[PDB]
Amino acid sequence: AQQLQQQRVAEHQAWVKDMTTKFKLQQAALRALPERLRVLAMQPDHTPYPLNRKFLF
Amino acid sequence: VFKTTGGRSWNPPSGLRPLSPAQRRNRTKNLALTMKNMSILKLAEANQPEVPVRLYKPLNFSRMQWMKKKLEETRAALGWDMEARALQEQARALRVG
Amino acid sequence: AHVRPRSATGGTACKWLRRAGRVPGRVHSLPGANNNKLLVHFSEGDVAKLIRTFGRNGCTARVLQLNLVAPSGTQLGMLRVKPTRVFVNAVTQRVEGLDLIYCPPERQVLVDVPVRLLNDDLAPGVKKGGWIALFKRTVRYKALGGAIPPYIEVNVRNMDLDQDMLVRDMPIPPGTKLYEKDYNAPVLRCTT
Amino acid sequence: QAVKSLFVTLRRGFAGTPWFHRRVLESLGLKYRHQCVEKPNNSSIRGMLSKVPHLVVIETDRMRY
Amino acid sequence: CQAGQLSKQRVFKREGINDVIMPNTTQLRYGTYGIRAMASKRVGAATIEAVRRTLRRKIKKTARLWIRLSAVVPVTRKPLGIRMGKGKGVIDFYATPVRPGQIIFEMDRVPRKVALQALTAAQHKFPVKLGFVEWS
RNA sequence: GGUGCUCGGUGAAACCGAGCAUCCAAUACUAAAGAAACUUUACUGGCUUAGUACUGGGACCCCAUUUUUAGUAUA
Ligand SMILES: [Mg+2]
Ligand SMILES: [Mg+2]
Repeated sequence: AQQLQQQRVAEHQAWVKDMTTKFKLQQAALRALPERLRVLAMQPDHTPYPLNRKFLF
Repeated sequence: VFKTTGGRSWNPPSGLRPLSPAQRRNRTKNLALTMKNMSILKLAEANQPEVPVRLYKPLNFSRMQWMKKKLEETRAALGWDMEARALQEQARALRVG
Repeated sequence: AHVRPRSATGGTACKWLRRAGRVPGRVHSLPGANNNKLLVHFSEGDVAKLIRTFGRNGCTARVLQLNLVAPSGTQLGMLRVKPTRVFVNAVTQRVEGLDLIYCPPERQVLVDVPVRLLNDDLAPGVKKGGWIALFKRTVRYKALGGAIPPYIEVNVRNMDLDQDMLVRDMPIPPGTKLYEKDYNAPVLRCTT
Repeated sequence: QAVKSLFVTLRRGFAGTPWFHRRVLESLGLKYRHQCVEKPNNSSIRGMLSKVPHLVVIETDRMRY
Repeated sequence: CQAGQLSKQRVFKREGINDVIMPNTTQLRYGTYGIRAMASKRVGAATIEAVRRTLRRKIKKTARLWIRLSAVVPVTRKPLGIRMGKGKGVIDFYATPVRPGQIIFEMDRVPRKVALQALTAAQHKFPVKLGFVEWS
């Protein structure tokens, strides 16, 4: 049961460390660049997904 | 006071009769005495000596009569050897005198 | 503003001060370290002059020069002070207190500035019908000690019915922050 | 100039006086009009005297001397 | 001028004598020219409507009338032949408590001379004294 | 070395192994709540012809000192 908690704790913690490092990079990315580049970078909408992306079979 | 109606003449038909200068002179005298009283109280508070004065008071009449009654009922309730015992130390006190 | 230090008062020194022809007050600012407030007493002529030429509920938009006078090392003293909450009476409308705040040229004091309404005669909305209401008269906001604004002149040349002047847009002097900026409340409305 | 004692004299009477002022006057030791007693100068006596300043005439021992 | 509520409730005290001299409901909050009382007097609804029409007669349609008092206090008056006792009487009329420092009629930019003119007719029909207060 | 959010571990406890916020090791504004101080005045005790006969105590709110937060910014 120690191993059973270790698998999920290690996997979820490695994944959330990856997401937080990606969040750090995307936070620090948009600062060496003028305001119009911010305006493209800070557009909070997304195109609908094309549904042709078949998952793990 | 402060009544105009009600059939009982506590005042004239006019509801009062205001203060004559004699009444105002009397109230001024009484207020001056009160002001000097509280000014003297402030001065005595500000000039009180450390370790304040205790005055000699006698026993009140109730303690006095009670303790004379108590002492007279000691005199009837003494043992047979007691006045000789008192007389021995009375002599011994004035041998050292 | 001739004043005296007023060493120890409660409510009986104040009745005797008012009979003597004086109006009490204080200055509170923490000028030196704690507040070290100074009690003072003015005259009804001085206090009537401030509440007549500057008006009650206004008058806090100026820094008057206080004069600390002895009744020399005793007859000297001049402080830069700002009015805060003059205490009027509600029956005879006489003034019973001042409660000033010391205002040196650098300060972050809160000031309640009035509204003067520049162009009432000319507006399309006022001439279609009626008049304009002033709900938020005397809008208050932060200021600096050396640059307290005596007047705020809202521009009313172009307002109509259902066209309202909000608190968010007001003439803002440099270094003079608006105290309440997150609110959107109607200072003016052309109500007919 | 230290106030060692006080001299307290009734100038008013007992009739018409409320019972709590009357009890303070009893505990000061005053029974009759124009009667002067010598009281010490401590906070107990001064509290009793400040409860009834309009009924008595207080004076310092130096003043009375 | 009537108690706009669901219950015909009853009251105990009919008085308002207390002074608010310091900054305590003493400045104008809705208008710019105000009419205030100077002594405490409980006043009835009929007087309030009569003074309101009496000063409204001297007011134009570009002048708002901010009334400050609403008659919501029931007053119980017994009939003529009823002997003293046997419970509390029926509610007869509605009244208001007036305090010495309360502004009861405050006006907008109708001219101060006309506002003073309206105050004279208001004070003629009102039981207690009235005074003039302005925004200043 | 500190508190929590819970995965479990026994003894029912509480702590242990993790892993983020500051406690330390920030400044700069804003909206909340509290703390102590205080001008004025209501309000009151005594006295009272009902307060140009007085006198003791003394708020609330605002302004100003400051603490627990939260939110928005900085390299
Ligand atoms: Mg008093
Ligand atoms: Mg008597």
